[PDB]
Amino acid sequence: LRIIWGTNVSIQECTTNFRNFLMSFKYKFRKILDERDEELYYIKQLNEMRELGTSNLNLDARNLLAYKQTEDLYHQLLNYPQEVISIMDQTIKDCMVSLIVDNNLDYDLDEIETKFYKVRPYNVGSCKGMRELNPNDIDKLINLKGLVLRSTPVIPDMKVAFFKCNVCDHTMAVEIDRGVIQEPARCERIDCNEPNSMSLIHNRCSFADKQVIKLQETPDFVPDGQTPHSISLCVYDELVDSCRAGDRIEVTGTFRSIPIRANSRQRVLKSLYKTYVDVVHVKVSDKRLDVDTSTIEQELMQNKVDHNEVEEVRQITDQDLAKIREVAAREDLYSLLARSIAPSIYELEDVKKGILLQLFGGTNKTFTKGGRYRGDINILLCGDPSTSKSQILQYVHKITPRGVYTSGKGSSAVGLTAYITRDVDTKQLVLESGALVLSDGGVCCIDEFDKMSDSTRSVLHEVMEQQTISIAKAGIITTLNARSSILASANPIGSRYNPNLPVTENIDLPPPLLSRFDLVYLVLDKVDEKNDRELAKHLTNLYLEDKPEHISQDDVLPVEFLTMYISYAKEHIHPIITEAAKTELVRAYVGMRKMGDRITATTRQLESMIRLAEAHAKMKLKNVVELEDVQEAVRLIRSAIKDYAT
Amino acid sequence: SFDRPEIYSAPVLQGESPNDDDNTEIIKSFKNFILEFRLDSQFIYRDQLRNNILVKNYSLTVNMEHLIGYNEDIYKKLSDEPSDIIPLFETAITQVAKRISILSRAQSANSLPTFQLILNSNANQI
Amino acid sequence: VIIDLDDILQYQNEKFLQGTQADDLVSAIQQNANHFTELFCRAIDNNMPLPTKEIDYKDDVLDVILNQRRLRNERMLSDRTNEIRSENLMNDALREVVEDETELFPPNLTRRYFLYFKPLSQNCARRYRISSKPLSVRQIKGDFLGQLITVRGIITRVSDVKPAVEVIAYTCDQCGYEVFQEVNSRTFTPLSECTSEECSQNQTKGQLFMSTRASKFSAFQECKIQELSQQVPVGHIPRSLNIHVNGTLVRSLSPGDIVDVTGIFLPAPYTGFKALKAGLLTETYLEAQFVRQHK
Amino acid sequence: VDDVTGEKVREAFEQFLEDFSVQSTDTGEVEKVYRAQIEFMKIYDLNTIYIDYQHLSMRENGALAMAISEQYYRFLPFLQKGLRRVVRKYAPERVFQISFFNLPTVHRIRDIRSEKIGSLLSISGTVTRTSEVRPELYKASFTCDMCRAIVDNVEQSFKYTEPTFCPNPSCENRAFWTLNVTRSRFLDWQKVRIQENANEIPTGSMPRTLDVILRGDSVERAKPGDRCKFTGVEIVVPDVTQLGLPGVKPSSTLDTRGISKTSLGVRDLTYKISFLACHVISIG
Repeated sequence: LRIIWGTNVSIQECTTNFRNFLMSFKYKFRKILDERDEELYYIKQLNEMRELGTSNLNLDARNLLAYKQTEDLYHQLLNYPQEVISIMDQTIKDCMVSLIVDNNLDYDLDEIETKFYKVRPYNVGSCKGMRELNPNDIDKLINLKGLVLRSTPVIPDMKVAFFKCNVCDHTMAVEIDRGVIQEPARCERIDCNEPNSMSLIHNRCSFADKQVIKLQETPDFVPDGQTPHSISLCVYDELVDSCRAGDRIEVTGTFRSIPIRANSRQRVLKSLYKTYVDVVHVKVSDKRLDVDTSTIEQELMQNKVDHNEVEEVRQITDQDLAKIREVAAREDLYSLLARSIAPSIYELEDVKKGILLQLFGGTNKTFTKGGRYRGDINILLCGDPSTSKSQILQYVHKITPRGVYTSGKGSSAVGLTAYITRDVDTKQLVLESGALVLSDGGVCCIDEFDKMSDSTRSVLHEVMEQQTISIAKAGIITTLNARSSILASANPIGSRYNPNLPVTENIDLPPPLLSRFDLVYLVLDKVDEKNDRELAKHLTNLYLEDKPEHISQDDVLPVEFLTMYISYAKEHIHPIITEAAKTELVRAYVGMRKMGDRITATTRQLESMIRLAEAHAKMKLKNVVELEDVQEAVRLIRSAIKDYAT
Repeated sequence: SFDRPEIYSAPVLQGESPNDDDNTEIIKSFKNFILEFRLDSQFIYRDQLRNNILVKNYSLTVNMEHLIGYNEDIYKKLSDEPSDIIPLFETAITQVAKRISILSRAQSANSLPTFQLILNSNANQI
Repeated sequence: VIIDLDDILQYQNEKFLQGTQADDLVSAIQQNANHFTELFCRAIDNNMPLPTKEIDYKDDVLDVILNQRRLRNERMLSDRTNEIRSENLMNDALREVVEDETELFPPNLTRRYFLYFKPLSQNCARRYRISSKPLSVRQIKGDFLGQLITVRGIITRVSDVKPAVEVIAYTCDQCGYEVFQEVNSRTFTPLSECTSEECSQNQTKGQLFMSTRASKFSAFQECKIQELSQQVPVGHIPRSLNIHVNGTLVRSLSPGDIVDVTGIFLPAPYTGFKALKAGLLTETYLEAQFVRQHK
Repeated sequence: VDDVTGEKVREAFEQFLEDFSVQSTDTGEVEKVYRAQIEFMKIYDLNTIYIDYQHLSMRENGALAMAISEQYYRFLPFLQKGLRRVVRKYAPERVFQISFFNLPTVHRIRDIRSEKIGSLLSISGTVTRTSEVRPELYKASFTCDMCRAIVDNVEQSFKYTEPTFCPNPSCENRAFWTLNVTRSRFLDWQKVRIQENANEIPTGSMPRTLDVILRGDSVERAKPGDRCKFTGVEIVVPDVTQLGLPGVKPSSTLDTRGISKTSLGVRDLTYKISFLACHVISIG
């Protein structure tokens, strides 16, 4: 039997056995999933590849596990990427040919048979992270996680060369395929002699696209005592401009290792090789955390249509959409959704409710010239410590798609933008994005808001007000936007809050800046006895029977309905706040202005009430607001106002 | 303060072999000429060689009309550029001479120089 | 493979009491200790219980490469004795004929393992009466270069693990050979047209380019030992001394510990500024062999 | 064939600008109007022409429009030669620049890829850190001292030195220069360096530079702190400092399977996209 020299594969068994895979697939992945649509996938997805004209079929790996046979081809694939991927390409093309001979008059048969089809696999295991990898395991497939720092520009690559002479003149050309390009010394015209000069015109030849993206990961189950780490990867043609600066990406690719020169002068290729990744498939969306917006995305909605790519937005299916319109008919949604956010922390349903309303933030209205009104709302919450302020911030840090978590006294005025530095691998001056440009669209978090400087906290007078940032130093003189929803916290002098003391006095802020924040909570403690029984019964309810059961009685909690509920509530709704409520709204604002002769009330309360109000109208799927429900949009400030009497 | 590295090889894969009748794989015809010849009814060159090893003569004699007799193209190849094809025949002889030397010496009784061919014809007295 | 230095000594007392006299070997290891890895390892390779289990399908890639090298080596060695034996004209002579007209993969490359010594206790040296007296970094005079010593101190600045090359494997594309090259130094250089016995002695030399699934790699990691700060004189400062680590022993040196590294002590060529050299200053390090932690 | 292609487009171009160019009636904008541009150039002697793209988009039903727009860098000397023969027909030392304008679709810096090499494209951005004005040779008079040294020659393309063949008289290949610093024809060029627009960048990353070269007419027309529109031709500049990127980067080891025996002048190559422009309009 035939074999390849580096491996143990054969072209016949892989080809015919994989052809035998693509004709029968009946949810054996559910037979592992234990069952808790009977037509197979790849006829349907091959038709979706067929009529729409898009290339780039993609399959999983667990699907290759579940079917028996071809339990073998998986272990062939995970070891030997390049050859096996080439084989699956060839049999996909012949499967398209074997489909088209059913009706015989299909799509001008030559070119759609001529066009390159390719395979992108993913989900190929995750056992041990980047650190453990021995040099035994050079060429395999690897999954990673973590974010993305910067993005190099575009650099071409020769795929075709092009030659001329001065005699007299003939114009042969040559390809690459292996590592080097040979050029002839003689001849053309005459061929034979004379051995004329052979020039290279480097404005006529073909090229390619090669982009380098630098990455930093978070490999869970750490090899203690590990510190974070940085890898550099080298994406190719189609996947150029498929990664911004800030996303959370899960990557597949082939680990490689190529030596580097010494000092650009000799041929002394230094030993002790350098490693990188050589990506294949990029996985941006996810099913557990939140989904990105649409008013931000619209430039790359305007792009990416000429050239077929990946989805970037969670695909809303059709069957559960009926369940969305069913759960929307529930009356108790306003306490059910706010009850189902953080099922391990149990108080402060006005605060849970405001954190729910930060996820539904405002209506994005753009004017003709100027304007540019976002849906930003901004929340402080303070009070006594030992009140689980941190649990909320870690949970919101998990849910948010593009969240960045700084702290107090670990900041600087440099430390939030323009880290203009010296990159080592290319040895030039490359500019980095700081801590708010990565926060662009989403939720930031700041702890210990008391203990900033004067220079820091003078950043936020621009971000909170103008919704811009204006860098002006020696690199770049150009303003750049950072829309963000800032959440923060502070601990008083006490640390216990004492009564008969001014509320503005007990937190060391200038009360205009305290007056600039939208929704200010003041969570204090009660000396009474009746709640604490239910408190300890919740804790020992959690510790018992060593299994996550935490809240099942007497409550229904959606696990991941709410993320697609929020995203579907974020695209397909535009709420408008027309005439009939302006009487009550202006009436209550002038009623708020009545107090005069501690904290006061400015126009930020009015801007606050319209944006929080229409944020409540974004919930429960209503394109207009009503005169009713504005009252509790006032009461969200009035609950803190009853918490301001003491 | 280490020592020097080394370079070696191993034949694994074949191979761009038309074969184009170039500097090697002409020598295949002479390893096929000394060993694999027999005129009727007795092979003549092999016995002369295994005779000449014991007396230590280190030579060989060739008839040239015999070379145009057996093959044909290497004859005019030899008469084109003789100053570059004769040392190929010398190496062609000494690769066989090592084998006959070790099989004869070790059954049952370093170093050995390069041989010489001494040919002679009677075609045309110019 | 852990070849200790206790079984050798017990073997010498046993053979000393049986009769006859046994040649002194333990001190011969302790004096030189660099030749004996290669000598010892080509003593292993004559005898090995080969076929004891058939290959798994899902095993590895290094196994299947060494399996194809071994099998091709056998068939190449049997082909020539299938040719010359049919050209006649006890059989040890024909074996000596075939074994010297055939180029083979040398046994330095089909190995799969490593080999590590282990020093002797004070317990075994006390029972029968040096190779491991726990020294300090001030104590290492420049007259121990080559022996097998033992230090102790606190590890600081242990670096990452990255592959370093040992032999590099090219392909020739026309002749079909596989031209290897060994690298001993820090920096190497790639090579050109060919060095075989077929693309040489021809007019048209081929051109060669490398490949990475046929070379031989090894993990590599270096760190530093600082002085323990209890074994210092009255007015001094802790020194330091480098360590290279190769092979299986990697990922056992955590920073901020108290360790007992035992290894052999070689030179590695360098001097600093060019105007300070007098020839042939050498700048030592410490190879690692076996790591024993306190705590 | 290919010379029949480029010569075919050349005669179609001569046929284009010789004919009618104004469709309008007496209420105009009267005929022709190209010959008024040649003769109006003849009265003032300034040696350039500004021709539009839309009129060439009218006539051929887009066939010749899809023949200059792709391989523009291949079609300089044929176009400039045919226009020179039109000038020697209708007019009495000449350096001609053929600067197109008024293109349909404007791209940004992010839409730059490397499949769009050679072509024309409208780039809009922001000028920052212009440079000064310095000459450039492009007209050699360089031959060997034994004996003749009067050969006008190459280095229109950037090499720079030297002349290779037909040497000297009589010192043959590869005897060449000494050059000549008094027998040439120069022009002047500067190198402004555009920076991407503030109202375009994808949220959220940083602005991105690009280089751009201006020759001939469009010197000094740029302005530090103003927007611009440029002209497309988009050349490739040889770059050095991208080593250890990682690769794998190609190399150019020359062939030796020709010459029969009885050194290693191999090279590296790594290239970055620059831009070359000739018309600068300051609308913004």
